[PDB]
Amino acid sequence: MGQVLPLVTRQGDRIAIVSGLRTPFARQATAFHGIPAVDLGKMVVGELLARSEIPAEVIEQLVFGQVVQMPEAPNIAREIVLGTGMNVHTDAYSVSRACATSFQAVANVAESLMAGTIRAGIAGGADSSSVLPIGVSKKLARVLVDVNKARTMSQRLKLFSRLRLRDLMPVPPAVAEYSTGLRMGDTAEQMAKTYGITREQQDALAHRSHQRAAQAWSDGKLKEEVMTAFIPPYKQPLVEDNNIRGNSSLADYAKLRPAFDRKHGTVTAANSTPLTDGAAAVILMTESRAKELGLVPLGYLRSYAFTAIDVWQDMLLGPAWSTPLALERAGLTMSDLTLIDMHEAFAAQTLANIQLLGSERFAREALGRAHATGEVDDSKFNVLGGSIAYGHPFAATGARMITQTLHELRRRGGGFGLVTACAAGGLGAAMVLEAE
Amino acid sequence: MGQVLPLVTRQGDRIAIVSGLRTPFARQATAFHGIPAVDLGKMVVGELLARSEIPAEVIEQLVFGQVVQMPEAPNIAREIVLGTGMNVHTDAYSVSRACATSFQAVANVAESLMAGTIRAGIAGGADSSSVLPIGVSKKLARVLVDVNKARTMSQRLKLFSRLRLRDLMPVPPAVAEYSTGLRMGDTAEQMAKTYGITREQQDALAHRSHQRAAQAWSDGKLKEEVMTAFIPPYKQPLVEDNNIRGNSSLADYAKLRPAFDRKHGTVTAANSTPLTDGAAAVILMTESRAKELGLVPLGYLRSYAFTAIDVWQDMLLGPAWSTPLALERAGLTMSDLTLIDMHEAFAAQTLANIQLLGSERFAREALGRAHATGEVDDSKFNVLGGSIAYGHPFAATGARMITQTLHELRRRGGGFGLVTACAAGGLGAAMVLEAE
Amino acid sequence: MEMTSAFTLNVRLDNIAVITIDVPGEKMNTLKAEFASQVRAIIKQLRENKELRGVVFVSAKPDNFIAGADINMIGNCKTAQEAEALARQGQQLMAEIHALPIQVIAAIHGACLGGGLELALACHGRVCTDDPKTVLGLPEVQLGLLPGSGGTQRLPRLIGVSTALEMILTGKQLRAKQALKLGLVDDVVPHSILLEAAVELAKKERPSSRPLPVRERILAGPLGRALLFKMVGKKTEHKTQGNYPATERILEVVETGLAQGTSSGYDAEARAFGELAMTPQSQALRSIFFASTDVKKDPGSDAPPAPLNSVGILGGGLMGGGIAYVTACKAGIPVRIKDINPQGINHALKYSWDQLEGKVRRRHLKASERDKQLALISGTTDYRGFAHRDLIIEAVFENLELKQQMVAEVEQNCAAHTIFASNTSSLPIGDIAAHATRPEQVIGLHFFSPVEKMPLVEIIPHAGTSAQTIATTVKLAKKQGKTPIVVRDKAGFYVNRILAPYINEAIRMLTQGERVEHIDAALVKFGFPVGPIQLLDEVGIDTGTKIIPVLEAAYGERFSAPANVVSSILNDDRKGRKNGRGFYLYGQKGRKSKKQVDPAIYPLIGTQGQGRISAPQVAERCVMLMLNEAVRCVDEQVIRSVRDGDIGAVFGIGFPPFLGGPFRYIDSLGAGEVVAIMQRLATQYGSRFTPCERLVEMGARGESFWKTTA
Repeated sequence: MGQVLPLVTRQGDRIAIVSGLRTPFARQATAFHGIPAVDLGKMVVGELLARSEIPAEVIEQLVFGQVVQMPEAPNIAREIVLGTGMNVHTDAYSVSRACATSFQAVANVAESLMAGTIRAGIAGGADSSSVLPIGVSKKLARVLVDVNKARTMSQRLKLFSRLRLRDLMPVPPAVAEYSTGLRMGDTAEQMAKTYGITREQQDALAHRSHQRAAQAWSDGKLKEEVMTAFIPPYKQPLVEDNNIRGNSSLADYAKLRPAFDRKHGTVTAANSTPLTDGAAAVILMTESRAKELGLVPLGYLRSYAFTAIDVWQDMLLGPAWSTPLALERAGLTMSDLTLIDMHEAFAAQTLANIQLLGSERFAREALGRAHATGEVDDSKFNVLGGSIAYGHPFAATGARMITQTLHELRRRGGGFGLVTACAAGGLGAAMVLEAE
Repeated sequence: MGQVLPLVTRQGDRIAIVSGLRTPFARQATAFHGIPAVDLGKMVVGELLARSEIPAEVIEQLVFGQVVQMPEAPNIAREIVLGTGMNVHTDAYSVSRACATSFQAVANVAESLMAGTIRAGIAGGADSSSVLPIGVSKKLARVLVDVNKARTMSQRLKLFSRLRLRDLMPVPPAVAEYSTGLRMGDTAEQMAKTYGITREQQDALAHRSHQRAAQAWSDGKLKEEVMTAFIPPYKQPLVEDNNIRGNSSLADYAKLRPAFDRKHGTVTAANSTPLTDGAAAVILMTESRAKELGLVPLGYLRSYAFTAIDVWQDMLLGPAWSTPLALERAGLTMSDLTLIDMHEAFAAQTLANIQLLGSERFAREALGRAHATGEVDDSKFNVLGGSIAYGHPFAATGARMITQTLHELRRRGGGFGLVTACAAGGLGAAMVLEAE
Repeated sequence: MEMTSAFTLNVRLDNIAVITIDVPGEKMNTLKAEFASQVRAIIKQLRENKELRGVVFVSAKPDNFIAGADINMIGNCKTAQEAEALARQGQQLMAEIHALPIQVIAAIHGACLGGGLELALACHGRVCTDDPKTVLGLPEVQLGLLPGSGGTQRLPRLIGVSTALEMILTGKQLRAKQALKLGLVDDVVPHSILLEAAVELAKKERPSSRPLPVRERILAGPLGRALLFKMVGKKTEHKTQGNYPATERILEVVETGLAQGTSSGYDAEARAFGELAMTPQSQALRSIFFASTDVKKDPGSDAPPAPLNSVGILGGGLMGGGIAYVTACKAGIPVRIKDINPQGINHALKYSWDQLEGKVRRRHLKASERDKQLALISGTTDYRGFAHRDLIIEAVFENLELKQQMVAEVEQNCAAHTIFASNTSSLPIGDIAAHATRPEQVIGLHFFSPVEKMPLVEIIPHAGTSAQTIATTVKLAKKQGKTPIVVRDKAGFYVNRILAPYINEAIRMLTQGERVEHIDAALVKFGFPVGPIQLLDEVGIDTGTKIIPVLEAAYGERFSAPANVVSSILNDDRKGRKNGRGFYLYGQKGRKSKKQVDPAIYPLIGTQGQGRISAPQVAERCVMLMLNEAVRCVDEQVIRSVRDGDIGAVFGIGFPPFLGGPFRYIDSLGAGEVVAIMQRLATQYGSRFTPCERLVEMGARGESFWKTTA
């Protein structure tokens, strides 16, 4: 039986996506310096409702996730409601799923309102690589846990005797997988060594995206969904992402030493997303409620998929696994797709995906499917540039694809957009857009 | 069905709940000292899986969460899949919601099960109050960011030239609300002051909470929910909860100083729940899946409710607000409710809740309902005592008391129990159990 | 009964008696002679059935513990003896209550003002609720009156004189936290347990342990008291200039209370209260206070207003931020700014940031409160979200065609029920409206120099203006904590209309070789704060000319300003503080002196010869022009009410309050005598001093101004 998942409520009303907005991104240690992601989330949502001009009492639930979780506020989602003028009775709680939090954040909200518990929901995500919650060593932590529970004053000095010169040094954060110890590019590099990804073609897509990227601001189409940041110093507002360098040469890309595998690696800073800071959020709210209160939804939702696979090898193939699941749930075809989009985590992993998406054998045996997913048409593939351009604010990466996709499909006929993204820990996520 | 909503899946099969496990709760220093929260889940889940006739491949998604969070492994549930011997293709996933993470994670699995996305899953939460993360001063966090991004050695000495004052010692964690500055027990004093609850009106409920529970261990009625903790040192295995003190007289701990007010503090430490260590996991998986693999469900579910209220005055009424929603969603009545139980985080407050539960005025105006939700029967209320005894692990207390409820309802041979818990930030939950 | 005996007593089951304070007249718990009368009956009844733990006092009203002593009966007093005896009966009654040997508790909730503190000083145990609404204060020096009943000498007895005296001289509001910190109130408790917490303290018997002062206030009487008294008196005379009574009298009554005993202070307090009750400045302040209450109680428009929840601001900048800062921080209403330049958005947001930043820099407000207050501020450059703004205010340039452009776009790009407010300075409101779909929803809000300084604004409707629009406007300004006054839609409106002659003749005299010291001292000594030239420095010489050209176009040469001075200053740009390079330069060495004067301005100005006459001659001529114009505007009734006219001049411009306002002053000056004064100056100087037609009409007949004034 065709495993199709009709995403409609008990009443049969389908799920609507009225609007959303993205905070403009800045590099690490840039205009978003010393700005907690909570503040970035606060400003965007308050403006978003102001831009949405809809009553706040309509919103019935909001969920916000965070990459690089911060200690002071465990559930930052509730903090936003307290931080903003949002009604307190709004059921705010936080989640965490790798870099696919945005995909996760909408999913649990959508199914909840698909079950019919609520009528209006808010999903969003943000991260700030400029600010780091750097902590002390584990051994020093246990000692401090011991000293506060210590009862005798003379006990503390003996309890403080165990010390080392390296104990005082704070531990820098790491990006390599906890259970694997390999960085994300390390997974891409071996796949680049596996399926064959030369740096020149890895650099070529970076040129293609960058030219598409600067042209986008040159065209200025990414204006109605991107805010202009205002900073408490109020020296000057920010309008555009600093990361996009659309005036570049492919030769310039080739003049970088490989980062991870400095011997045979075909990935550099040029063909890898850098650490950027930003925020984004999207309103999730059913078509019946939208029609009841009179709004036009910026498209709809058709289907979605999530997948977990092995972390040791082929860890960034998640969308390839998730894509047939999303397509089968959507009951659609790769041909039945106006635009196709995937998160450009690395140039090495990306080209392998299109190769593997068209790989008949792999889908035949690894997925067990009858046929391969198909060949990715570059014309509809990442029309507005991609992640090798804007940057990687982690959580906001999902929404930034969503906004452009709905607008681009709004710029065209209804059609069907495709949004997919890989994640650490062998996690895959996929989603299918209607856009009417 | 204007208030009652079915909780039956798309296929017409009711939602079964199966036997679960609780790590025996231990105080923050007596036992589980130095034990993280992640491994606590590893043993309880590993033994819970090796407790019933289900193989590991049956489970399809496990959702955990922790109120106290570690910077490493933001999705702790992934390491649960990875660290244990488990299907590496199970949808590992983590959430965060203070004092009700267990309830929300249970809801997440259920709503995932509502559409039929997941047919077998584990919902739970991990909590360890011996491995508290200790962060550095916030001023010495961007300097660390700056020195990490520092280029020349001359800039670092200029950057380090500013270090002075009390930036050296770390910042201890605080229980006070981030935007309210309330220590979560000071707000209990004022409610007792607001609603006039005597320290001797309480401190006997604490006795009857300490009682009926030391009997439960003596009767061993709660043996089937709790494993025998094994410590990696293996100095001794732990089976009975150490926090419980169901032997002191009601007048034995009434001779204690006030906790917060210290001037009118009708509540103290003895009549407040103490923080302990533990974890819980319950097999959530539908009726048809249970039936077809041959496993008896540990009861069923009728309805549930989650509610948020303004955290400025009497914010711990969440269960009181949540309760009528759970009953109306179940289409049931407080009278038609065999056995109830409470999170019993503090003396008073709940006494105010039952006072407010039976208070016709409050539901008349605060909830708009034509009638109060009604009073409670003490015999049907904390039959086995409760949190004033066993302990309060944030992510573990939730799942614990449903497991004790169902088996006691099994000892009562049916009926409809009720489980409620209050959460910080004006958050509350209610859920209606059907033990067939 | 209990209506007359507002101190309804009740002995509980224990040995504690509770006394309520519920005057049936109004929610304010005021003091009446009957209340002073029946309390003697109650205290005698309290003497009955002795041998009890103690007594307590309660607010018994959710708003205030006690309003204070009524002044209408004080105004009914005639001579010193009535006021002296009135103090004496107050002096004796407080000590009589203080004469009790048992513990007396004043459990106070809400406002406790005026005579309540005197009562509070009598009670041995004082406890107050924790609500921000409660406060302690002696508000009578602001009225030009001393509250002499024993507390004026018990408070310096109770608390160090270093703070007691400034309290008397600067009668203000004290937080419960502050009072407990210095020890005025024994303890602070929540309102729910306010009554019960007093019970155990009342049962606790005779805490015979008087807290010691700072030990630096023991100088009262011995060496130091005169040094303190000399320093405060000299500083006060340096401050108040001596034209305000009830300042030296405090120093006398405090000294005799301190250095000569409580009885010596008692008799002086009675005597000083008597001689001072009829001081002309006293009823001047009392009458001024009356109109302030009247306008506060005034609802403005008689039509019911409309709900107000969202407001829009067109344009931005420092001037735009002033409305934005107040609307969020004071009114607490969402506001949207539409400056096309983000810098205009950036500037206005920066301004409101700086305004709130200093508050937190003083630790006056929490950092989260700033974020909470910053939440009400929203800026953009489009009309999105403006579709649901009930009111819109323009902070844009005063181009008329642009103004009619502004009304069209806001009408096109907002709601239909919404009303519009115009912050104009020159253009008439109906002229501004001209072609408008709903001109009745267009209202004129003449704002001023930084609005957070002066709370006065002008309400300027035009031919077509819905009364509800005013009603919304009147409620809004009051909801903004401001002073709305309906001003006839006339050229110059009211304030700037009458302000032009002020600096006009001043420049005319200044052109005739007047020095900075003579012109400055003349006006400031005559109860006018901030002299003209420094006023022009701060308001801006560029704005100093304002729109005075239309004044000649509207009302002839009467507003004509002398030439070759505005020209001589516009060319060599000297705008005061707008350019910073006014004739009062800043950045002087030490920065602890008066704003220095340029020597080069005098050649730049005509500076004809040398200065002549005296400060009164300058003062008398300057003032009468406002008077000649103040009667002029009310002659055509630019202002609806005489008290409304008087209150605006005395409060907005800075007319000497001790003169009671110009209408009081002309009533104080009486009749054609002042009219006769202003023809001789016309003859000796020029025809700018022509009398007003009503001014002779009222002056010659001896007509009064404050209704039945004379």
